[PDB]
Amino acid sequence: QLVESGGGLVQPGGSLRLSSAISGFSISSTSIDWVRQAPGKGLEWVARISPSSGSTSYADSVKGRFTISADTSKNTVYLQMNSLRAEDTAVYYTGRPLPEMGFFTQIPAMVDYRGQGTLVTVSSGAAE
Amino acid sequence: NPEHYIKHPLQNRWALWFFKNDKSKTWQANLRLISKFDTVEDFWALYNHIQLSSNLMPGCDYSLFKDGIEPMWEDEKNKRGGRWLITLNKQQRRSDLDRFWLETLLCLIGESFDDYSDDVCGAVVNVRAKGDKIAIWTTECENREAVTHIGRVYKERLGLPPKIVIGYQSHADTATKSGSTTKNRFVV
Repeated sequence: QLVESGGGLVQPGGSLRLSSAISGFSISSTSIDWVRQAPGKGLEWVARISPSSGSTSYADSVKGRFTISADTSKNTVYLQMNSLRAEDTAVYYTGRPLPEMGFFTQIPAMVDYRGQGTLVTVSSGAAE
Repeated sequence: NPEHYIKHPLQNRWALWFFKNDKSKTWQANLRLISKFDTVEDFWALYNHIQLSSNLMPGCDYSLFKDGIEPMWEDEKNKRGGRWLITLNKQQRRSDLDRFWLETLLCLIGESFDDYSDDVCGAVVNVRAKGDKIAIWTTECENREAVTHIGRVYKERLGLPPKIVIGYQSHADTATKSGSTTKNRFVV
């Protein structure tokens, strides 16, 4: 099981921290991706962490603004989300990626175990 | 005659890559260019120096890509493209994996697909516990004529009978829509 939380409505420039509490496998063992889907848009890889060594990579769209991190004591990965914009509006979920030759990054559909996700909405509107 | 001392140049220059899926590490650290070659002689020196696919540890891949095409689906020459999948069970690790991979290497460097050899970007062998795969990568899923010709000739070169069906799967579909559950655009 992967269960994510921390979402909801944020004003542009605001800040959020998502959490994914993971059970079924250790996270020091494998690698964990944040993935997101804006409505109408397709899956987008956000960020990857290998907790065992703490190496991270980010999609270009989020570099400098978002920070992926983990706690093997809690078996949970986080995504600090600073300087949020309207375009960050998406369902954000975690997955274990299955990278292979030719399929390293931007492989958001290439995941076995999958979270349900948490909706993040970035808007300065006053309507639904 | 110069045939005595001249190397025999290949139509294309090729890059041989290796990848070990160490989930603890970064993919750039896990990926290695072994070398590039543009002759028959340089191909055999390289092939004879490396492990057979059947002797690799599970989670290991080889790739051969045309020089200038990155072993990445996002590459300009791959991202509108896809691959013919050959799926091998553990029994075929023993009997087919090595001979099928070498057939694939020589179909690429020998340009065995006639006019449509220009659609070929490279090939990949995956050594996994749950089963091994060989794939030929082509540049464009829409080139139905080139893709099905490459498929037919590959099948003939491998000596697969007509009852045995193989599929071609879009890279974008694989990475972006449906991972393991992605469906065939073509079959042969």
